[PDB]
Amino acid sequence: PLNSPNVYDVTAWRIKGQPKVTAESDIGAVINDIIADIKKRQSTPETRPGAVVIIPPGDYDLHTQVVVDVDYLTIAGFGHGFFSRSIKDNVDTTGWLNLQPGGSHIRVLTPPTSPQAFLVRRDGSPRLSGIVFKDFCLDGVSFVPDGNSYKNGKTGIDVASDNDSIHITGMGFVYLEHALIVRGADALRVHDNMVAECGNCVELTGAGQATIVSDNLMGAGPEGVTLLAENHEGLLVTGNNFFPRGRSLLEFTGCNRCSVTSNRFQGFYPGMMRLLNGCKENLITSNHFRRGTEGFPPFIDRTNGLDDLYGVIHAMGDNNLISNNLFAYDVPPGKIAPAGAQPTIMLIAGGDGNVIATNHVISNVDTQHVVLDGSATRSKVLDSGAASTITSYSPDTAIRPTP
Amino acid sequence: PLNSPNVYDVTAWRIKGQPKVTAESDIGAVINDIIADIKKRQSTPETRPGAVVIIPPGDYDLHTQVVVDVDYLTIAGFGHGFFSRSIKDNVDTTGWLNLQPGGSHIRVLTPPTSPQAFLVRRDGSPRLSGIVFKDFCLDGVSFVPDGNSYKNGKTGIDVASDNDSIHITGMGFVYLEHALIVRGADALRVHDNMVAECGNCVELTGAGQATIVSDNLMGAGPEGVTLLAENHEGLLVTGNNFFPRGRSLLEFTGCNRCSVTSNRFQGFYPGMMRLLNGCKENLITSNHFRRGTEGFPPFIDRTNGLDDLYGVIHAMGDNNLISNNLFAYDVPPGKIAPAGAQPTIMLIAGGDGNVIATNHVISNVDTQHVVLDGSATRSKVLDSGAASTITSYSPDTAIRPTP
Amino acid sequence: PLNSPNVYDVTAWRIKGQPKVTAESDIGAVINDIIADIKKRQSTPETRPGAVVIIPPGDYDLHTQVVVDVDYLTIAGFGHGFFSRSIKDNVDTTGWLNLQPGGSHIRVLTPPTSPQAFLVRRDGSPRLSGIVFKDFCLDGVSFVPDGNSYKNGKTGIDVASDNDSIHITGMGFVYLEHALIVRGADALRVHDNMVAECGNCVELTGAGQATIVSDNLMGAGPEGVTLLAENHEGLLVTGNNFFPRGRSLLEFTGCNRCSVTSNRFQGFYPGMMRLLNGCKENLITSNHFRRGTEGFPPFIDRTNGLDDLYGVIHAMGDNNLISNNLFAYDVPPGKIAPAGAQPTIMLIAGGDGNVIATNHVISNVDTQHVVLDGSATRSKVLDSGAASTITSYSPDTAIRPTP
Ligand SMILES: OC[C@H]1O[C@@](CO)(OC[C@@]2(O[C@H]3O[C@H](CO)[C@@H](O)[C@H](O)[C@H]3O)O[C@H](CO)[C@@H](O)[C@@H]2O)[C@@H](O)[C@@H]1O
Ligand SMILES: OC[C@H]1O[C@@](CO)(OC[C@@]2(O[C@H]3O[C@H](CO)[C@@H](O)[C@H](O)[C@H]3O)O[C@H](CO)[C@@H](O)[C@@H]2O)[C@@H](O)[C@@H]1O
Ligand SMILES: OC[C@H]1O[C@@](CO)(OC[C@@]2(O[C@H]3O[C@H](CO)[C@@H](O)[C@H](O)[C@H]3O)O[C@H](CO)[C@@H](O)[C@@H]2O)[C@@H](O)[C@@H]1O
Ligand SMILES: OC[C@H]1O[C@@](CO)(OC[C@@]2(O[C@H]3O[C@H](CO)[C@@H](O)[C@H](O)[C@H]3O)O[C@H](CO)[C@@H](O)[C@@H]2O)[C@@H](O)[C@@H]1O
Ligand SMILES: OC[C@H]1O[C@@](CO)(OC[C@@]2(O[C@H]3O[C@H](CO)[C@@H](O)[C@H](O)[C@H]3O)O[C@H](CO)[C@@H](O)[C@@H]2O)[C@@H](O)[C@@H]1O
Ligand SMILES: OC[C@H]1O[C@@](CO)(OC[C@@]2(O[C@H]3O[C@H](CO)[C@@H](O)[C@H](O)[C@H]3O)O[C@H](CO)[C@@H](O)[C@@H]2O)[C@@H](O)[C@@H]1O
Repeated sequence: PLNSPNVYDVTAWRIKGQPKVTAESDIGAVINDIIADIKKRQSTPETRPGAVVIIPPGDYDLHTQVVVDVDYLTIAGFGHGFFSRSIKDNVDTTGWLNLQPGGSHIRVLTPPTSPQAFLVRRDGSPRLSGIVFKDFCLDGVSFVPDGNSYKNGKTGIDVASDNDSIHITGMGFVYLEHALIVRGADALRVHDNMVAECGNCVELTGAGQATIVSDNLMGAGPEGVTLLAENHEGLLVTGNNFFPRGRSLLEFTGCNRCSVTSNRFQGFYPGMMRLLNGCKENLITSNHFRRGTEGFPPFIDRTNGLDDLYGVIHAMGDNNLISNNLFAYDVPPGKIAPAGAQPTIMLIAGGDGNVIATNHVISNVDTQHVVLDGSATRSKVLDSGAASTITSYSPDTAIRPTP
Repeated sequence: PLNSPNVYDVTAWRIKGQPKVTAESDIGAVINDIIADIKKRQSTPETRPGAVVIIPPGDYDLHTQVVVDVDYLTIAGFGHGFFSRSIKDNVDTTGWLNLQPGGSHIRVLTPPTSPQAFLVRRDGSPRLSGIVFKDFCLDGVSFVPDGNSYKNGKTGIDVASDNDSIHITGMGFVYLEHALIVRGADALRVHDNMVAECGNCVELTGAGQATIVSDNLMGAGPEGVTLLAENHEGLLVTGNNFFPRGRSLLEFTGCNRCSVTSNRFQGFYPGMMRLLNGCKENLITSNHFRRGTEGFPPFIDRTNGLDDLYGVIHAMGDNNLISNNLFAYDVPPGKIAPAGAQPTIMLIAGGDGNVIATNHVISNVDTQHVVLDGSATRSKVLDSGAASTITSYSPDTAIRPTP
Repeated sequence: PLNSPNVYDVTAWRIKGQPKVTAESDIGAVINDIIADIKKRQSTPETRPGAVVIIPPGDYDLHTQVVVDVDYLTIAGFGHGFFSRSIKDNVDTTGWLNLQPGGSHIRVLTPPTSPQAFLVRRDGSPRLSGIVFKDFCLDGVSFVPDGNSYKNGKTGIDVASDNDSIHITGMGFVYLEHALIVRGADALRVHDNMVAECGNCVELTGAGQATIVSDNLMGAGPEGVTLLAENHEGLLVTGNNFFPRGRSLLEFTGCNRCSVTSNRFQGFYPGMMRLLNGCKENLITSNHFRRGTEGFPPFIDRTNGLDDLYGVIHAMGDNNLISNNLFAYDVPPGKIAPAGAQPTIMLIAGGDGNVIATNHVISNVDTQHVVLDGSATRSKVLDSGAASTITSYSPDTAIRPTP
């Protein structure tokens, strides 16, 4: 294609010993064979610059899990190819000119025992560095037992060992139980992706440092997470548009000195944002929160099992700044739980020195803008509602009502 | 070029029976012929993954409107090719080594009766999905009758039917009366583009959901819009650098539960930001606003027809949070209208529950930081100026002066 | 490769008369010859659309400085190839599967007479427009005399003449004394790059207009800047993750009406943010600041030579809004200078009308959240700590303590 052996076209690559295998029949086998070719040529610790695998637009079945265990591998298509399988699956498609995702289109047809389309993992040192996934579509094809389960055991990309400077951009993920998982992420960027109609969208697991999640469109399923981070330090979440219907839109557990800023959140259940298990010294600011109710008939009775006293934001930990957010709550009174309760917008479940400053709430019913658990200490609530919209069971919260 | 029939090089493609029609002579006609080839091969609703059209760097005339009516079409160049035709048209260009835009350079030379270079439109179902425009230049060549009119009747890209997951990134738009129009946008991303010296930059018309406009440079013309949204919900506008000389920099009509955060706004006219016709429950926070006067001599006398009492922000609607913004106003008294007027920074023209909080205003003359119309109800003004800079004609406004 | 003479593959280009020079032996010489070919063919101000130079993944030595003096030149690889040379240089690498950066890997071996790998410079007119650097690695190979100096007199990209609409995206910079320099930057976008283990990361010098620095991962050296801007107007710095160990993370000199919003800052020294020499009317908001101490043994005793009274933010200028930020200070008392001092979080070193509002500080020791110099005039401090945490040496500071 170019005059470098480090540039591969999946539609031009022949597997020696399996001449009839195509990118169309099993792109997984083609890419595994390409990776082996790279390893045979790049044979010393000073001769491993990596390579690019090009996926032209087309429909490709992946039956064999790809194991990515080389630094500086780029897998690149020409299009994210997103299509709403959810709407397709639940309406009359008579006369429809298209019935499936496209672009650089990988249909994920992995076996139950190696279900991740791409497994990014290396035993040995150093950390896998500078791997790039961009501009292609990962499509789980169907949910089981029906299209509305958000279950199929499939993952798009699973990074399973400690990693540095991975870049995921311009991707499409659809109808995967898990779109993207990154364990032990350092200096990761999940940037300008379409991640929707997946059980779970982006799971940043184990721990991490110096990560950016920015400019993504994300929508998960009622039993799954949209964005999850575990034990992240210095995670920055900005410019994302999170829409239904994950159990949560942003879920942090043991995350400290992180920032969630300049995002839009739309959710159909309580607990759209969760700072769990002691999240300390985080900035939660300049975000738009919309709590509404399900309007797509196939999901109207679905629930994440939480009631309206849980909070739009549910925070457990110390010294978070929750400031300059707008909350627009509109849930029919017959769909609030428990019956006749005032919904809670921000729940401080516990922790020391949390500050809630300059937040505007609109609700269709009487709501507590802020409830602070009795266990909360040295809390500040500034200009986040009149006295009658703030409930402190904690005896030492300083409250300045909105004048 | 690659071993896929879904990869087209506009410079390699020949129209059978029309050998003199090339990318150079009419790239419009070439791309229409490419799209006819896609439809010929991709002939069922399960065999339409789409294609990529590659535009090498070069100068290409477009005489024939391109009709994009296939999902997952990527039109991709190698460069946005932006050049200030405005400065070129108004100074001595003796010894200049370049006089026009470049990169993947499409010169829009459309007839008055099909004036849009790209018309993205499908009568039928489903919605056009996953179309990508990236890394090329759309150049309308000249404004008439001279370069300073911002008039030529040309559009760069017009999405005229309901769409899902379209991606516009790394583009250059110059000297078009309309750069980009997207009607009925769902999950649209307008990201990291150069949209400047156009009459209008980005018009998101009719309605839309779950859209992101991020990381763009935009400058329009005195009769046109920079960013317009009509009846959008959950529009996120973040990380953009809006400069002159649009009639406005951000104009919403009937937009609800949208967010404008972490942007730079510089304008030379009143009404830089307009929330019009009942915009409700929007977040306007962490933005920098600069109101100056025209410095470029050719435009010194140009105006958008509004006076300095219209507002830097003009808001008509309910329950908006306008907080944590800086306004730098510097207009010579000789250029203020009406003469001797105290300029208004934020005008609440009407509506219920609007909150103005923690805003810093610098002005070269005495200004009212906030003016609230007599019709405004349950308004809050906090820490947005001394008492002498806040004017409420509404009797129920709660005002805390800056200490 | 494509049917355009404006598309160049560095691995396929032969220098006439120098048949032994490959992209591997001296990519600098190959790219200079490509640029000579462009100038041969593109010889009038209406025939200069530019070109793309494609760098396949691989290891390339650059001995010869590239002079970029054409508009709309795109230099594009397929990967940023980042690798921590710093960790490699300071631990036992026995059994390591990789020992250097990769992707589209340019090893910068420039002589001291021409030390910048890419010099972007045109004497003549007009300003260089629309140049794109993307998706390749600039690697200075080693620091002098050892890995921990952050000195080698090498620069990755130096834009030395006035420029418009330059785009730097998806790059990797490692082990350069200066990664990226852009002088007289107009409508520049430094977007989604890895700029790390460089003495200095991004230097925006001389002056500039309408620039965006967004979505970058940056970490510099203790004698150098991470982001520097000189005399910038309307610079937007958003969505960046700045980590150690620059002397500073953000350093402005004479920058006015700029916005630093929605970033993450981690530093190991005082003066993480410096608004020097009359920075006025700047928005510093919705940022997370973490002041810690060095944990990486080779640097434990390295300092930027500043004491803890310098400030996490050091501000010399008028009418800045420093608002809605979180500061997490944790420095062992034995590492605070001078001994027994209260660290300063925000120092107003001088200037008129600065506003400090809605900032949350956590420290391990007694700290002054805000100190205002004797020279500070008409300062305002709101809800940024108790009265005992605010020091005004100035007699005219209006102070509202956190309730
Ligand atoms: O994860 C970020 C980054 O840290 C490195 C070391 O610099 O890895 C540390 C590691 O562990 C941490 O997390 C585990 C589980 O919470 C905890 O037990 C340990 O004390 C922490 O240091 O992070 C991953 C993810 O859990 C682990 O595999 C690893 O031990 C680096 O390798 C990594 O990129
Ligand atoms: O709600 C988001 C969630 O639902 C999915 C379908 O399973 O998408 C629906 C959608 O929005 C609409 O919801 C209904 C269904 O058509 C409609 O009446 C309403 O007007 C829409 O807002 O979500 C996006 C916008 O957020 C639309 O493109 C789409 O119609 C699923 O994709 C998503 O995760
Ligand atoms: O206001 C931006 C608007 O003007 C255009 C030209 O039509 O930009 C011109 C530009 O520079 C010129 O004008 C400035 C003063 O406004 C003057 O200092 C300079 O000498 C002129 O060349 O204006 C900004 C402001 O400095 C510059 O970025 C730009 O070069 C147009 O592109 C834009 O929409
Ligand atoms: O840099 C922004 C933009 O401005 C232009 C003119 O529109 O260049 C002006 C220029 O000078 C300015 O900065 C110098 C030094 O601070 C100052 O003396 C002068 O008064 C300013 O106008 O900016 C560069 C960088 O310093 C100079 O080379 C140039 O004279 C435009 O060319 C440039 O893109
Ligand atoms: O502090 C950032 C600075 O240090 C460099 C190496 O010179 O990177 C280190 C690194 O992180 C850590 O510091 C220690 C040593 O590894 C570790 O204990 C701690 O957990 C990390 O913070 O920086 C990034 C993230 O900040 C990690 O991937 C990396 O290990 C250098 O790259 C950087 O400029
Ligand atoms: O600029 C801060 C930097 O300067 C040092 C001295 O090297 O601190 C001096 C200090 O105080 C003096 O500053 C002002 C006069 O401008 C006045 O408040 C005081 O009386 C002076 O003696 O500067 C700040 C106030 O601006 C004080 O906290 C500090 O003591 C150095 O320690 C510091 O890093």
